Amino acid sequence: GTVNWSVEDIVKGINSNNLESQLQATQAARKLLSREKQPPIDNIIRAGLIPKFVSFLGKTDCSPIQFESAWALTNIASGTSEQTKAVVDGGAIPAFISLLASPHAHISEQAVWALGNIAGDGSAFRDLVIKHGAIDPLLALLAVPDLSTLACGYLRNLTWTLSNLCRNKNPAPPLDAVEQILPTLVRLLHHNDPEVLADSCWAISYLTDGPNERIEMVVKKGVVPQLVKLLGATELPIVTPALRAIGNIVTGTDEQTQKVIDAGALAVFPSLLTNPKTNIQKEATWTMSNITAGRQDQIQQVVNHGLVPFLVGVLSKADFKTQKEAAWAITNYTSGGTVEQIVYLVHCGIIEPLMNLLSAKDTKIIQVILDAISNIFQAAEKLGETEKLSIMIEECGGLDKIEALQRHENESVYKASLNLIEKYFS
Amino acid sequence: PPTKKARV
Repeated sequence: GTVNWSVEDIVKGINSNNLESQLQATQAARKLLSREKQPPIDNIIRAGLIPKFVSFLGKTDCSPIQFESAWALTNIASGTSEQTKAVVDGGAIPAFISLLASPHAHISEQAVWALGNIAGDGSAFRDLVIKHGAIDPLLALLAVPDLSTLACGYLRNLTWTLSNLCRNKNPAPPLDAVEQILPTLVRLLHHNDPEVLADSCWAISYLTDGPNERIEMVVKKGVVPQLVKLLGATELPIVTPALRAIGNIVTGTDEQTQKVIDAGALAVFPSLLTNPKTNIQKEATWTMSNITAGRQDQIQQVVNHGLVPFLVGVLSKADFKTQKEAAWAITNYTSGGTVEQIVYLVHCGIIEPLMNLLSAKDTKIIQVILDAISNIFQAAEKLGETEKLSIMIEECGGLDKIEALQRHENESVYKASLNLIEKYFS
Repeated sequence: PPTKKARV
């Protein structure tokens, strides 16, 4: 009966000179700490129990107390940064790393989990886990011919802890640690479990959330095709990180973006840009905006795949954040596109929704839309068709909105609107 | 995903 002990009884048992009494008390603590209703983490810490648990981690001759203390410490470290810090300050990192080699799979699993919480606290504890040498034994746990022979929960916990070692910025993880982990991530990205795939995609998204050199580290491993494939999955927990990673990658160079395009990503965007999940729509439109910011042949790929009508649709009706991303995509398109591509954009019906968005209470989207309109007018000048465009804008109510903006708080807004009026509506 | 998770 280790259920519902008091902290005082736990302390009494752990302070006894009896390994079995200590084990029973440690299990009682584990059971307190594993209730969903307000576990008494701070009371356990204040009783001074963390150093005892950490020392129990080293009792190789009593594997059960290793396991119970590992679990208790896992749950303490799952709390606030101060509680995780309490676990770290007790010396838990090297003890858990030692436990990674345990012959008992449930114990090494618990150590993996604990290190995942510790590293998940943030950059400093992540890098400290790395400095203590966690990566080699973690990756050794996955050095088997077929991942399918590992227990599903075991593999999921390993994948999750590895993704926390890839997570956070300021600073990003050490480059050598990323290179050490990446091959195993690539292998996990081809495993058939949805949670393993989701967390692998999240790790990749972390590693691609940085400067072009980090993106290049990832892209060099050849994972973009697999990311596109996963972009097509039915499980939303997979699509979300796959799309995040793809978008991060297309914030890179035009060559990295091109690798996304070559893998066939654009063919998925008809569904992504109409996805019933608002966040998928937003992130797909953001990705598109960073593709229409590229080369004219890449804009042309967007055209060929039939995606301009979908951008018109998102501009016409979507969550406002998605509409703002769509306005960005349009401004990038018009800034980089040929005259013919901008003409095509107009023929797909961009003008009316663009104008309708000018009555929004967001200054940035107004600036973006006005820049787009200026680019389109420039193309029209190049064609000698500025009057056609003026009439089109006037017929849908855009001229009223622009003249109203002439008298707007922001400086860039009123300057750009007055310029447009004076230049094309006089 | 969650930064940390307890075992329940």
